[PDB]
Amino acid sequence: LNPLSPDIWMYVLLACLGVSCVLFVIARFSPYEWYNPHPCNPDSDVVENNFTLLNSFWFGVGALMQQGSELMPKALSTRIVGGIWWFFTLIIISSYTANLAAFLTVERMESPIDSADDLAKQTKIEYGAVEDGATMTFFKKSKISTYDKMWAFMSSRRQSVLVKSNEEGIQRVLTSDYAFLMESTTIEFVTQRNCNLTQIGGLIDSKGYGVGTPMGSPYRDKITIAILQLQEEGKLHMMKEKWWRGNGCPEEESKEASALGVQNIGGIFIVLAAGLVLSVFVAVGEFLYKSKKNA
Amino acid sequence: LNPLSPDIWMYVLLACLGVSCVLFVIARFSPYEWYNPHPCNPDSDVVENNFTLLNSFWFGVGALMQQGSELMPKALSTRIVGGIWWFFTLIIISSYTANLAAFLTVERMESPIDSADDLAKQTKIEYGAVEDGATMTFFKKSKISTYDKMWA
Amino acid sequence: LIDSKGYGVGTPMGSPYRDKITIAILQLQEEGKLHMMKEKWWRGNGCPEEE
Amino acid sequence: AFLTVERMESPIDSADDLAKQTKIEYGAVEDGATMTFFKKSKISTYDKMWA
Ligand SMILES: *[C@@H]1O[C@H](CO)[C@@H](O[C@@H]2O[C@H](CO)[C@@H](O[C@@H]3O[C@H](CO)[C@@H](O)[C@H](O[C@@H]4O[C@H](CO)[C@@H](O)[C@H](O)[C@@H]4O)[C@@H]3O)[C@H](O)[C@H]2NC(C)=O)[C@H](O)[C@H]1NC(C)=O
Ligand SMILES: *[C@@H]1O[C@H](CO)[C@@H](O[C@@H]2O[C@H](CO)[C@@H](O)[C@H](O)[C@H]2NC(C)=O)[C@H](O)[C@H]1NC(C)=O
Ligand SMILES: O=S1(=O)NCN(C2CC2)c2ccc(F)cc21
Ligand SMILES: O=S1(=O)NCN(C2CC2)c2ccc(F)cc21
Ligand code: NA
Repeated sequence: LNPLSPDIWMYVLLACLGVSCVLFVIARFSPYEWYNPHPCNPDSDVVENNFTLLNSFWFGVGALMQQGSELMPKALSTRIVGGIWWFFTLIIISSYTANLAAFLTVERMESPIDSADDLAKQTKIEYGAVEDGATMTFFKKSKISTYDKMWAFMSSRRQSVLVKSNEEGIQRVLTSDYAFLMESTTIEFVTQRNCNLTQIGGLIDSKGYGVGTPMGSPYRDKITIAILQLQEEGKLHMMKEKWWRGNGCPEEESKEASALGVQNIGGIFIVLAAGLVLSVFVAVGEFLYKSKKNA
Repeated sequence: LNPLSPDIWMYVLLACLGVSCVLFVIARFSPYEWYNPHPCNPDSDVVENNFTLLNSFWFGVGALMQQGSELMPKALSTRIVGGIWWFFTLIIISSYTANLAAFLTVERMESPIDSADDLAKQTKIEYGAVEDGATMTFFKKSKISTYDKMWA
Repeated sequence: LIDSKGYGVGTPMGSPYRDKITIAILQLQEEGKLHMMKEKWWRGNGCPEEE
Repeated sequence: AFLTVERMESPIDSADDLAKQTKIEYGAVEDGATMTFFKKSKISTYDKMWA
């Protein structure tokens, strides 16, 4: 159902209903649509419009599914309606074929969550942090309204949402539906070498690792100049590029289309049987209408 | 056969033998489908169907290949089966064509390696060099960004 | 971010104030003052970018 | 084809995608620390931008 928006799925079906009603109207007072339904004998004065209310939906649906009814409109004005409804039908079906081939070769997979604000509402996706860590510390002392709601869940749930160590929580994202809160540059080491983990959102906190010196030392100042030497020359950046980068995993190259199984089309077998059961109820429905008419 | 899984090819063929055998039930059961074959002669007792057991197979097959047939059911409950089976068939064809246009637009878009940079990225391809040769000597002293990664 | 710089409160070389301000800025960080201050000043209008 | 090209393409989202497409005009402050960084840069994606 994806490659057409459900706006179009409704506007098609109203257009199938609307033109089928105009087919009923034009057929009546068009005199050339009143033919001779008795062809084997010349001039028996019987007259019939075969474009009834039932068959006009049968012409619109039979044309929408590209197969055509047995009606084949006959004068000029039901012919213009039928033909312009025909050229409507190709442009739809040749769009739905065209647009579906776009989805089957350019796959844009998008996550249900895109920031921590999306985690505030999705209770189906659970939170997670290391027990008694600085990440857990930040939400407990927080004041921002998102993080309060994010803490109030994680406070009022434990052993299902709170991990003991981050290596255990890596398994919990990997196994369960679990969104894990941890440090930033720990993630880019994990993400780079585990290519079905991703980093959604951005930096929540903003802190830094610093060279530890004892309380009062001359080595605090000289290292501070020396740290800015590696960064402005660029040596500080290239060390990051060699210790966090790993395999790389370029699955951005689109693979073969992974031939459609029951997880992909799927719902047509449901709507087929949904048409099968509904027709039997009408089959016993109009059977009582005839037995009452016969009685 | 490649753009669909073979489970689908079994299930479509079972839907052909299913929906045709359901419409044959509804054609004998619904009163409207029992019609007079002679508007040329307004008779009685010649009231018949055209949907036999072989004909109902022929409608499901003939609608499967998007060309229709010569049957075109008249009764409303038979027309509900004719409505959904047609919407069933456009989804199969326009997922056949779109997926067959996907195997042929991926395989044509891809290319074998023709540079070291295309060899730099794809870590599936195992490299190779002489242990202690001038080749791996060059990748020590190389300052090209595409080559120290190969040296990495 | 390509580069990674940082705005620092300027002190003359060897002031005793250089260390208190480092203890002063790092206090406001732990009670989240600056981020609300950043959101007080960079936020602006609605700016319909929802889009 | 119009719907498999337009879906396949994407706007720029990195400097490397900005490095290649010479249709997009760049921009920097004349005598700023930004263009100062692209002088001293040893990254292959940036001296080309400096080029
Ligand atoms: C494509 O992406 C999918 C995301 O929807 C992902 O689906 C997850 O699949 C994993 C397993 O493949 C599910 O995680 C566990 O499933 C195993 C199955 O044994 C269980 O460990 C566990 O279920 C329960 O846990 C008990 C032991 O852990 C077990 O004894 C119980 O009987 C019970 O089964 C987890 O459920 C995970 O739920 C899926 N995520 C979802 C549904 O969101 C796919 O793996 C991924 N495909 C590939 C190829 O990567
Ligand atoms: C991606 O996650 C999967 C879990 O589905 C990890 O295990 C792989 O599972 C798939 C499906 O059975 C198979 O390809 C192999 O069993 C596993 N693939 C391997 C070991 O490469 C997998 O380790 C994860 N891969 C990455 C790159 O993160
Ligand atoms: O703890 S710091 O040394 N000073 C406080 N912060 C600030 C967000 C301003 C940051 C931000 C990023 C860092 F890497 C370090 C620090
Ligand atoms: O001038 S610093 O205190 N040290 C140098 N850098 C680097 C992280 C490399 C940064 C980066 C962001 C800052 F806010 C401060 C600094
Ligand atoms: Na046709």
